[PDB]
Amino acid sequence: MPRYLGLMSGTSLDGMDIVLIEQGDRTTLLASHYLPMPAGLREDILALCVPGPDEIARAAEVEQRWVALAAQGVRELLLQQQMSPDEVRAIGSHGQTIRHEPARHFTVQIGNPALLAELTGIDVVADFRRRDVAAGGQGAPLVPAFHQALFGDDDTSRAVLNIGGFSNVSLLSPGKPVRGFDCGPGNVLMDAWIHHQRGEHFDRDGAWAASGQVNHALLASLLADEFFAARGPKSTGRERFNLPWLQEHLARHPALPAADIQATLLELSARSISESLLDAQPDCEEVLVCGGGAFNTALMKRLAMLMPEARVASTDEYGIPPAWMEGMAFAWLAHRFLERLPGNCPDVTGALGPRTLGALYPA
Amino acid sequence: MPRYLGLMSGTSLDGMDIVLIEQGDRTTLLASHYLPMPAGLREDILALCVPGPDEIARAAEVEQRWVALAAQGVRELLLQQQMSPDEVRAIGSHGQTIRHEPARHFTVQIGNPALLAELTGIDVVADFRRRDVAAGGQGAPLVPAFHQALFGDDDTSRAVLNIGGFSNVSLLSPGKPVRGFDCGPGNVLMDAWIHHQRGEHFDRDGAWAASGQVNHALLASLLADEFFFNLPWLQEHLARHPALPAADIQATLLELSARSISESLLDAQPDCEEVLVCGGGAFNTALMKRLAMLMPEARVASTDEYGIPPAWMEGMAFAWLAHRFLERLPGNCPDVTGALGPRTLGALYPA
Ligand SMILES: [Cl-]
Ligand SMILES: [Cl-]
Repeated sequence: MPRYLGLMSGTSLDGMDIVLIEQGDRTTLLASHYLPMPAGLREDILALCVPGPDEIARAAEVEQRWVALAAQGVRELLLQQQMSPDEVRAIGSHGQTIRHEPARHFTVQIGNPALLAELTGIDVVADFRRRDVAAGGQGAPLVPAFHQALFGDDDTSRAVLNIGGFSNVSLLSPGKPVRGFDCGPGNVLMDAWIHHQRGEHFDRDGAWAASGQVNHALLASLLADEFFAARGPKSTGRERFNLPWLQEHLARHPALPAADIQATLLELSARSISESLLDAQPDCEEVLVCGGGAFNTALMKRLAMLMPEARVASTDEYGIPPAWMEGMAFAWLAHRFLERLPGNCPDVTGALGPRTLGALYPA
Repeated sequence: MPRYLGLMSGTSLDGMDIVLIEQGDRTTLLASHYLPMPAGLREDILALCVPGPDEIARAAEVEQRWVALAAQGVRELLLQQQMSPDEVRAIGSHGQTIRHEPARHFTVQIGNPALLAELTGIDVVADFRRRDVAAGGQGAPLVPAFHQALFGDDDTSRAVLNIGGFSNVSLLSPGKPVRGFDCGPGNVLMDAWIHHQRGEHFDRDGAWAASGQVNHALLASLLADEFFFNLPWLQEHLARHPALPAADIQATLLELSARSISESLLDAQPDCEEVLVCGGGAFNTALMKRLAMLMPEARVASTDEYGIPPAWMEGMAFAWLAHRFLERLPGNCPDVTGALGPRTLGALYPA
C-alpha cells in the first residue's frame, strides 16, 4: 500500500508540518514531524503577503529557504523512522501561499518543487490550487474531498471544521453532494491582536482571551460585517480579515482594554462558525474540529454552546490528531494526482467541474 | 510515434511560436504556427525583466494573457491541421523567462501551465530549467541534447549555432561528448540600438547595419571585453570615443557578433566543416555573409539546408523536452550547464 509525505506551512507560520501516511483501503497516519520556522523566514514570508518591491527576486530567495527547511524535515523524519526515500511514492507539497486573489483569477504558492525533488530524492506533487482557479474556482478550500474520504457517512450528518488562520467547514450530508466554504476568521485576528499588542505570534491556550471580557457592542459591529451574509463558494475572507480592518472598528467605539478586544475576537470566530454552519446544515449531528483552534479550550466550549443540537469534538476522538489533518490531506492529494482522481469539490470551489489538481516534479 | 506541441515566445518578443512534431526514430516537424504578440504584452513582459513594484500580481496577470495567447494558437493550429487535441501526447511549454539569475540560484519562467492544460485540454510539461538550476547548473542552454539527437553525425564535425539575444553553440564532434557555450551577443545589442534610436523591435535582415560602416576604434573597444551586454554598457563605450553615425554603430554591433562567433567557434572546434545556423540571427543576411567569410573553411548555412527551418529549431527542442520528461530520459547536458549530473527536466500538469 503506497506511502506519501505531506508538507505544509499554514497561515500561522511558527513552523512546518510533515506527515507520513499509508494510502490503502483507508488513509492511515504513520508518523508526524514538526520543525520550527526561523522568525526571519516567517517575517520574510509575511513581507511577501502584501504588494512590495523586488518581489520576484525576494520570493525566489525565500522559497529556497522554505524548501531547504522542508527537505531537512523530510530527511530527519525518514532517518528517525528507519526509512529510505525510495519507500515514499511522492511528497504532496502545499507550498506557501503569498497571495490569494481568486477575484483576479490567481493564487500564488511558492516552494520550488524542482529543488524539493533535488534535495529529497522523492517525486513531488505541488501547485494544487491553480487548476481549480483555471477552471473558474476559488482554489480553496481543498480539504473537503479528503474530509469526505475520511468521514463520509450515511448514518450521520457531519461538519468537518478546520480552525487554522481562517475557519473552513466541510458539510457532509447523507445522500447529498459535499458542500463547504471558509466561514471566515479562525486564529488570525486573535493572532493579529496579541502580535500588535505584545509581539507574540499567537495567544497560547487562548489564555489572554480567557482573562478578558466580551464586549457585546464591539462584537455586534464585527458580526454586522456584511461578509457573513455572503453564501456559497468563499475562500479566506471576501473581506480580507486583518489588523487595519480591526483598528478601523476599534476607534469608533470607546477605548477598550486589550484583553476585552481579545475576548471579543474569540467570540467572533465562535459565532461566525456556528451561524455559517447551522445556516447551511441545521441538521448537523457532529462537528469534527481540526487545526490549531481545536486546542483552544475556550473556543471549543463556545462552539458547543452555540450549536446545542450537535456534538462538538476534536478529530482526535475519531482517530486523527487535529494538528495533522491538513498535511495528511496534501499527502492524499499526491495520491489522487497519481491515480488521476479529482482533487477538488466543484460545489465547494465553484469550478466548472472535477479536475486533477497538481503538477509532478519527478526525482 | 507520439506527437507533441512545442510552445515559446518568438524572436524579439514579437510573437509566439507553436510547432507540431512527431517523435519516432527521429524528430519530424509536422506543422508550425506563428501568432503575433500584442505590443502591450511584449512591453509588460519586458517591464517584468527588471526589478520593480507589485511583481507577483503583475506577473500573474501577464501570464494569464500569455497563456490565453498560446492556447489560442494551439487551437488555431489544430483546427487548421484537422487534428483533435487527443492526438497530441503533450505540449512542451518553454514559458516566458522574466528573470534568470543562476548566480543567485534562481530562474523564473511564467506561463501558468495549469491554465494552459485547462484551455487546451492537452497535458502540459513545463518549468524545464529549475531542476537543472536546483542541481547547481545554469539552467541553460537546454537545446544541446536536442541538437545532438537531431544533427549528430559520425563523419562530420558540426556546430549548431542559435543566434537569439545571445549566441549559444552546440559543438558536435564525432566520437566525442557534446560541448556548448555562449559566443557573446547575437541580436541583443543590435535590437537594443535600433529600439533606442528608432523604436523598432529589431533590424530586419540587418538592413540598417548593412547601410552603415564598421568602426575599428569602437569594435576593438567592444572586443576588449574580458568575456572575450546591454544598452547602458554600449553607451558607456560610445561616450569614450567621439560622435559616430547611428548606422555605423549598428554596423559595428553586427561585426562584434560575427567576430565573437567566428573566433570562439573556431577556437573550440578547429575541424568544423559545417556551421548550422538557427534562430532569428539566421535571417540576418548581412550577418550570415560576414560569418561565411570569417569562417572561410566551414560551410555556413541555416538548418533549412539540413532539413529543418531555422525559425522552429527552438520550439521543436521544447516539444522534444516534453518527450524526454514522459520517457524519463535526461534533458540537460550537465557538462554544458554545469549541473551535478543528468536530470529529468520539467513538471507534468495533466489535462
Ligand atoms: Cl485548503
Ligand atoms: Cl535554452
